[PDB]
Amino acid sequence: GPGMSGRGKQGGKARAKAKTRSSRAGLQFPVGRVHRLLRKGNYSERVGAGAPVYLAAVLEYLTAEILELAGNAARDNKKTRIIPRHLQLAIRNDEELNKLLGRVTIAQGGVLPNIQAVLLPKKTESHHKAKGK
Amino acid sequence: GPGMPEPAKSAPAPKKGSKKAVTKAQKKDGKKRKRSRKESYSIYVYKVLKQVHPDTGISSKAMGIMNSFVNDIFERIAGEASRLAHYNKRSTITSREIQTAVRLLLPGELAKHAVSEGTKAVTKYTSAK
Repeated sequence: GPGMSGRGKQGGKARAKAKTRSSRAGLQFPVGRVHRLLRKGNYSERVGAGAPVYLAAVLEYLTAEILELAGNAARDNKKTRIIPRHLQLAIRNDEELNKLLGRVTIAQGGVLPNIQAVLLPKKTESHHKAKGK
Repeated sequence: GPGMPEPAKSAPAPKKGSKKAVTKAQKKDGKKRKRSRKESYSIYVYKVLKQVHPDTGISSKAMGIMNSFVNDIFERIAGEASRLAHYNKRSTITSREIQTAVRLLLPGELAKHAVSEGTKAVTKYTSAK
């Protein structure tokens, strides 16, 4: 039969929430944060939009040979993962990795595998038999 | 008159898209609820590992060491880019000074990878999202 009546008193209702945006939520990409990391580093007055992009490309290659040789060391030692011991080997045993890590070493004057001729000092004139009396 | 041939028409020009309403951007700065790991060299640690050695993983220690190893040369690259900007009388570092800064620090094939193929790789970063 008849339904129960609502209270005669006005107000006391919950306020309506503000409508959410129509535009769909994008994914977080890292290069927009790398721009801010360069700014936090304070390398110069302004960071160009291309700078973090070009530096991301540089960064990829800066350990590519480290990863290659450390993964070779892991395969050789029959390991499932790369560990610090593979890096201790890979770094010390390859001079291009000694250049990639920290202080750049001088490229020229590097040791060649073929035995080089010994540069003898300039010999003085040998003392000939002195003229007697 | 109808006895004349119809002239060859161009393909119909596409209708311009309507001006999309720019909505209130939600604050994603200082967020506590994210799935993105702290933005660091770890990005390329896993990428190049899986590309070259799909059979081989890495430890958290070895990842941390590779990040430090890159940072020690990245600091030098930043210093050299700054030095180049000073000699060029600029307050800002250019997108070209960084390439030269890397080349100066990376003799032989290291620049062929990091700078020459690095500049070729920019096309991938601009095409892909």
